[PDB]
Amino acid sequence: TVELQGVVPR
Amino acid sequence: EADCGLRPLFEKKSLEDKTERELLESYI
Amino acid sequence: IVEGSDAEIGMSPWQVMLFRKSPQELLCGASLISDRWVLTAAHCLLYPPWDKNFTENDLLVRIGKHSRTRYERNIEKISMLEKIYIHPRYNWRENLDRDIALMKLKKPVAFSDYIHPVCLPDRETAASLLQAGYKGRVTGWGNLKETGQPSVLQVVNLPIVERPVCKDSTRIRITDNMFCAGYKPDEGKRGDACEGDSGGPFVMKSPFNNRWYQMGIVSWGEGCDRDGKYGFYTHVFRLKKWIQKVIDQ
Ligand code: NA
Repeated sequence: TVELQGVVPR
Repeated sequence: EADCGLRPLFEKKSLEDKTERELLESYI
Repeated sequence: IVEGSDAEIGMSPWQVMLFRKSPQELLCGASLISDRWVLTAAHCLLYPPWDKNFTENDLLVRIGKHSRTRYERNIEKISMLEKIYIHPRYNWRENLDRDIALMKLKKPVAFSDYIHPVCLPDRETAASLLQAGYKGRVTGWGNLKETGQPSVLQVVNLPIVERPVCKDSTRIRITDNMFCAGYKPDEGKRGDACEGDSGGPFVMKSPFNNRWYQMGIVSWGEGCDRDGKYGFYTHVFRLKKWIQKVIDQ
């Protein structure tokens, strides 16, 4: 899950 | 689209928008 | 769009707004590529970590808008969606690879001064213009800051960033189906896309034929406009054979 890398989808 | 990417109020009227020169300048 | 400016009227006539009907909500941006085909980010439609899975009847698009302050009578237009096509190999789980969808419009929009399709890049525009330091333009009605939203469509111009700089800025396993853009912390400007801007176009004006080409789709980032971080964009030219295959079927 991309939030595990500090990322939010835009 | 044969006419794609050409804006009726800018390119099609030979008018520039306020920040497009900034784009065309970076193409060096 | 953080550190952008107000767009001029007719400046981005390819701009499309993706709305949820009920409750009425502006979800994302998008772009018009013909009279009946719209491009957006796939996570606007499908992102299971947030339980997001919109179908065609949940949604509409608005086209030709400048400002959200009022209804732009005789200018803005609206369509229902006939069909949604999300990339078969969209990878929401790992890295948002192939964050792209196509939307077929129920009724084709009439072009006007305010409504006009953008070009998809050819081999020359992709090879020539997709280079570090060359600027593109990002548009949207998303958040004005990381930590509210504009009435007038926002515009920011951002340079493409060299892939090793993009790679070392993030812990995401980035692929060739994405690129990054934005000013570096030692550079003399800033700006980024932000929340709500996904699906919006990263466009470039070709110096060769004076046409605007859509090179990217707003996709992801680590916050918005952080020093040393960059906005990532779906690489339109890499996925162009998919786009054509969908449209041609
Ligand atoms: Na940044």
